[PDB]
Amino acid sequence: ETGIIKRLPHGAYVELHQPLGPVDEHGHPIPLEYAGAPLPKRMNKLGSGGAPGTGS
Amino acid sequence: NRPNMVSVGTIVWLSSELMFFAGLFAMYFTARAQAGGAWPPEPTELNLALAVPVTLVLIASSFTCQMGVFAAERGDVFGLRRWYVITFLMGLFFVLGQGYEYIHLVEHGTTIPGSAYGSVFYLATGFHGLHVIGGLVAFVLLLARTKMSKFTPAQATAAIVVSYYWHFVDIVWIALFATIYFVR
Amino acid sequence: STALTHGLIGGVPLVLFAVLALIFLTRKGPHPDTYKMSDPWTHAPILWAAEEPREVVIGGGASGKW
Amino acid sequence: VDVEDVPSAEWGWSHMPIGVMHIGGLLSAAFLLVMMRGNHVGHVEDWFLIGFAAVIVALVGRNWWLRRRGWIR
Amino acid sequence: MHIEARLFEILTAFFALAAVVYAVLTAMFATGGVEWAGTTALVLTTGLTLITGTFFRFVARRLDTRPEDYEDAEISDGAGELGFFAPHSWWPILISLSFSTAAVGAALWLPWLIAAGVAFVITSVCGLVFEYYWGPEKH
Amino acid sequence: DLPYGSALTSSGRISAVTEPGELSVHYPFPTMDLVVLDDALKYGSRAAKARFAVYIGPLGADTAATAREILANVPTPENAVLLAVSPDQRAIEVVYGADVKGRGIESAAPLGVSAAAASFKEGNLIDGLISAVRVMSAGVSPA
Amino acid sequence: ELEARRPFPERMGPKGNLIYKLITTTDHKLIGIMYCVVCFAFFLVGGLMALFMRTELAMPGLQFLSNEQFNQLFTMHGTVMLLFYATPIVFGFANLVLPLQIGAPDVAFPRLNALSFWLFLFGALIAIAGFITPGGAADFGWTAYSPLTDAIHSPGAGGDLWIMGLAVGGLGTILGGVNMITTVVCMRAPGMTMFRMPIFTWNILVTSILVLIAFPILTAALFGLAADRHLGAHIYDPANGGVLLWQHLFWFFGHPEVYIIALPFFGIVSEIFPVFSRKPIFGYTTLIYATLAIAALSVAVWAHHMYATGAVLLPFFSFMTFLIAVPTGIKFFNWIGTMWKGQLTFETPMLFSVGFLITFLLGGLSGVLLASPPLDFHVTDSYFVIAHFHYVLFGTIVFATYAGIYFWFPKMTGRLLDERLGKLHFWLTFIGFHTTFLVQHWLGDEGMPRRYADYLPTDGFTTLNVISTVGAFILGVSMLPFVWNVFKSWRYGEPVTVDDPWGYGNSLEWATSCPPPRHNFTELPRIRSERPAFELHYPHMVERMRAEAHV
Ligand code: HEA
Ligand code: HEA
Ligand SMILES: CCCCCCCCCCCCCC(=O)O[C@H](COC(=O)CCCCCCCCCCC)COP(=O)(O)O
Ligand SMILES: CCCCCCCCCCCCC
Ligand SMILES: CCCCCCCCCCCCC
Ligand SMILES: [Ca+2]
Ligand SMILES: [Cu+2]
Ligand SMILES: [Mg+2]
Repeated sequence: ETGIIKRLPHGAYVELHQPLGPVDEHGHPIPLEYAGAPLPKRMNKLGSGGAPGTGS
Repeated sequence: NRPNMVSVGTIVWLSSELMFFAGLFAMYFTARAQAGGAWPPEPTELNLALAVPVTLVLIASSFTCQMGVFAAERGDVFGLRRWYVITFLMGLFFVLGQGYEYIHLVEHGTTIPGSAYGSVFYLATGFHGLHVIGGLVAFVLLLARTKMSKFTPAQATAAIVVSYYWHFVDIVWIALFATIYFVR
Repeated sequence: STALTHGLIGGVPLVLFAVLALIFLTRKGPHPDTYKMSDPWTHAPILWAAEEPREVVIGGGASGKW
Repeated sequence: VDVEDVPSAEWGWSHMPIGVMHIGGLLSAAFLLVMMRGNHVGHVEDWFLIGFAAVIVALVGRNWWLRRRGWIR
Repeated sequence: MHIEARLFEILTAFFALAAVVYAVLTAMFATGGVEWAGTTALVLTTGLTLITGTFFRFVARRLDTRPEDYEDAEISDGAGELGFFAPHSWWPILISLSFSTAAVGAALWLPWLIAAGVAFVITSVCGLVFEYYWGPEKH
Repeated sequence: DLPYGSALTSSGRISAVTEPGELSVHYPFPTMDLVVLDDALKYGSRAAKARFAVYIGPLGADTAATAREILANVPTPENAVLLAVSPDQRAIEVVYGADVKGRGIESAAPLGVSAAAASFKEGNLIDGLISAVRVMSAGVSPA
Repeated sequence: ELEARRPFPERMGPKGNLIYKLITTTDHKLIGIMYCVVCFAFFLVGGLMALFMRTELAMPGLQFLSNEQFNQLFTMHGTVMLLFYATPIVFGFANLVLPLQIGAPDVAFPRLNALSFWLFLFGALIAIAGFITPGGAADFGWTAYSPLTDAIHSPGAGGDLWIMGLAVGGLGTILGGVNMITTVVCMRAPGMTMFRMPIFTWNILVTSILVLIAFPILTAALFGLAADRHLGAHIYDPANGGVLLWQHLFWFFGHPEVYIIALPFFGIVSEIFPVFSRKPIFGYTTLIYATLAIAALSVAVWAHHMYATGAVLLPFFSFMTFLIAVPTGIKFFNWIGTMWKGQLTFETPMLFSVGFLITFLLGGLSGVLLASPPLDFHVTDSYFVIAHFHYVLFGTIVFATYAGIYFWFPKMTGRLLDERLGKLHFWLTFIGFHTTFLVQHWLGDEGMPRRYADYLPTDGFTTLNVISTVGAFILGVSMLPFVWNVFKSWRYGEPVTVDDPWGYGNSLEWATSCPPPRHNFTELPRIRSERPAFELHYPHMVERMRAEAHV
């Protein structure tokens, strides 16, 4: 869950999701199988925040 | 095209924070009306040779804080950091200056249990000093966030709302400084 | 007195609770009456299916009559 | 247990027998009741022991009755 | 958003009138002169509505009519991303626990517990502020 | 064609209303009996990994060809087992998809027919459905 | 057209469906539910305190309580009801429907919203934790008059925990008020103008403004009291003028605080009356002006609680206090006008709202009696005062609270509470409340002061005290049917498959499923008035409402 809320033209409120794997033709991600490893829950931990800028 | 939600939330809270200082102001005025003619009474001797330079430093910190806002609105994270570091240093100097005033006032017999004037003076100025310390913490926390991710508009919003609190703190001190050191 | 005071405090709320419960809890609720076999099935057709497992060639079936 | 109740049922110990928790709860309440035997002269603590033991017994009985009738599994 | 500050300006005028009237009415034919506690509260109560109203007045005249400020806007006019809203966070309960620890220390006057509470609050507040800004681990 | 107080929304959903003090479901069965059947359906399907369905209404004149059409409405009909009951027709039609073939439904489906019929003679509709679902689900393997 | 359904909806979620959500949720719907359960637990806790006092006051002489314990009881009983039940449940109803009412997907600050709940839960626990200390909890009354609260006169740690517990909870209330102002200003749906919002949304926004004025000054006063008790300061020293200094600040907080828990419940019945009358709210525009006038007037009438001190300007506060009765009277005429020439069915949400009108009026009529200093000179600090704020709080924070609970339970749960059990609960509550509080008008007038642990057999107060004790225990047993209804109807209640279980809802929450999805809306309708859901469900009535709107 990226935390970004979007209003559809007909008034629907949906939250943008970041898939961790392949997606469908409709856009919904393919469900993944648990592998005993921790799963990301924050977009900033996936590198969405970028870097401030090289320098002092 | 829309109002800044964080700015509205900060301004709304800043207005409520003023009522907290209203209670402290009421205590000072209530004790002043019961002074009987001596306000401040002996042996309290306020000196403006230190309060005035300390007050001027806090006022000058607002200008450099505003300069950081201009850099933040310009997208220059490095300009924002330079001005906010300078603002933090002068804000720290204000705390040290107030504490140095506190030490000499205590040595001369002006303390919280010592007199009614000491109670209102230290509560009013001390709680403001706590607000200054909280503002210095906000500067450090915001500047630490500047090294974590790229300079985004939401990050620039956080810089602006922090300056709102700093401007509120500076304006409150001017009311406190004029009411205590001039309207005796 | 003292026995009357404790009797009213402990007795009236329980008596009032029983009287008011008999008035209201004995009434018929909005729930429909259980269907009876002797009566015709006048209700709309009902299709019930389980949600598990979470998400047309037939493989066979059977007949029956009671 | 099924994966519908405990998603990681096949990854570790995920089931504890209900008899262990039921008998443990009954022994839990019994130990609270036997602690009224002592040198203490007050009875405020005794009523606290009685209340906690009664609550534990009521919870155990409710769980057992609901599992017996089949409302919970 | 012209209605929102008109609400605060209306409150501002009444609070200013009450603060002025109370101060004058307590200055005359009232024992002890001006009653400072109520006068100070009323004067700065006007300040609360004045700051919020003035800010809303400046924001309103900058931006044009919003879809929720239109008298005949369509639902499709609001299409687009609204903003960032946190999906989940256990930091808020830690902040309250940190603040409650300091309050208990202040209630019983335990300076060590107060110091621990203040340190806990700072760490808890830092976690909330940095929660959605921490980068990936670097190894 | 929509009922009173019902509207078609911009997303295609139907926004319906009910009069105050009235019910939106109103099945002619006790609430607790419905819970038992739902538990039998939910846990019976879980134990066999096949969606169990129950139908109560008419079945045309040749019940067997109506059940067949009805099973197309069940989600994942290929892995579904439907029990159709027609009080007015006094019959019991049971249909299952191709994915259930060879998993033991052939032995269990007549047993579910017999279990439902026995309780129906006593005037118990919900009890008959519960009994039929339980025996059929116990005889179907998750294979 | 055969659509598969379950025979019954799922009773409860699987194992682990709630515990991690409770400590990590940012959803206002779950948080609002979390505010109702905890506030209803505190209401039960505080009610037990009143039962202990009321049992003790049944007979002359101290049968089982001491003077100290009784003094601790009404202090904590009042603190729990006013600050731990009434004030938070204002934000309890706010998180339930206000984002739905304005067509918003979430509150402005979801994490700050969650912080308020925990600040409020741990702050309340700190103050209540005084009862486990050997000395006991606070015993100086919820007013905490000075210098009775000074360390000389209140040296125990129970008072200190009371001060610090209030400060923590007050911070959460301030943050909640900040959240609600921002949410109304910035999260409105397209086409939802300021003068199209529901009255409940208007009441909450105006109430949140009152919070920002009242609660910070209370926090400032409490910190000054803490300085006196721990640092030996002279803030509230009588020689320094601190007797009236504490009273002025505390009542500048307190009287705006009782409309923080009045106006939102005025909005709740304002939502319920149009639905069950099949008519639009009467004087929608004027009700907003009445609410604004009530909020503005409540800030400058604080000293009518200090008539007997002989240190306040009587004509100023007496006149402005009389002015408040005018907008409050306007609200009655709008509520009656809404019910006038309608089609009333009197369901449980409507039945509780009607009880509010009957109960609130008598307490209100006692208010104008108290607003005159000459009459207050005899009835202040007596049980007549106790009768005023009990008739006038009970109507708002109990009758309207129960009306809102019954009204919005299908919306937030998808299940309907039993009406037969609800009618029993309402009548038990009504009869018990009136029985226990009607005779207290006579007791205060006869000469029985408030906050007395004991009286004498020759005082002539025994008969009326016994009658009040009988009624109070009816209020205690009135609690069981509602708790049973909530416990049973939350898993086995009648399923709700429609958007509006009450048929004629007007606000936007009735235009979505029961319960609403995570983001509250899968679509939004065209907003053209203050009844968007009624227009959506009854398009043919759109022409009629515009034509018949004016008499
Ligand atoms: C604000 C809301 C509110 C509510 C709802 C109430 C509720 C009640 N109060 Fe009030 N009260 C105040 C607000 C309120 N109170 C305030 C502000 C004061 C000021 C005190 C002061 O001076 O400081 C006050 C003080 C006060 C007095 C004055 C006492 C004195 O001065 O000596 C009295 C007199 O009887 C009273 C009685 C009652 C009774 C009988 C109820 C009935 O509601 C109680 C019945 C309700 C119950 C909930 C019973 C509980 C039943 C159970 C079955 C509980 C079981 C629970 C467990 C076992 C965990 N309270
Ligand atoms: C829900 C909370 C609540 C509300 C809404 C009110 C509303 C009012 N209250 Fe107050 N009050 C309290 C809570 C509340 N109060 C509490 C808790 C205390 C004591 C605190 C303590 O000591 O612990 C208190 C005490 C208190 C005092 C001090 C008593 C004393 O201690 O001596 C006074 C005196 O002025 C007062 C007056 C009023 C008036 C005039 C209103 C008005 O708002 C009511 C007006 C309503 C009507 C008048 C009915 C509608 C009008 C009409 C239909 C038109 C009729 C017109 C006329 C009759 C002219 N109340
Ligand atoms: C207290 C130090 C004051 C120093 C004077 C100058 C003021 C500006 C300092 C800027 C620091 C930048 C650090 C940074 O970017 O690190 C960032 C991380 O910092 C932190 O997480 C903690 C920062 C310190 C927390 C402060 C808590 C207590 C505050 C006390 C206030 C008195 C960089 O993270 P990164 O690994 O690069 O993503
Ligand atoms: C539901 C109305 C209850 C009314 C209770 C008041 C009764 C007063 C009786 C007084 C008797 C004096 C001897
Ligand atoms: C607005 C004032 C209401 C007064 C109600 C009085 C109740 C009747 C008590 C009768 C006692 C007779 C001894
Ligand atoms: Ca007695
Ligand atoms: Cu008042
Ligand atoms: Mg008095």
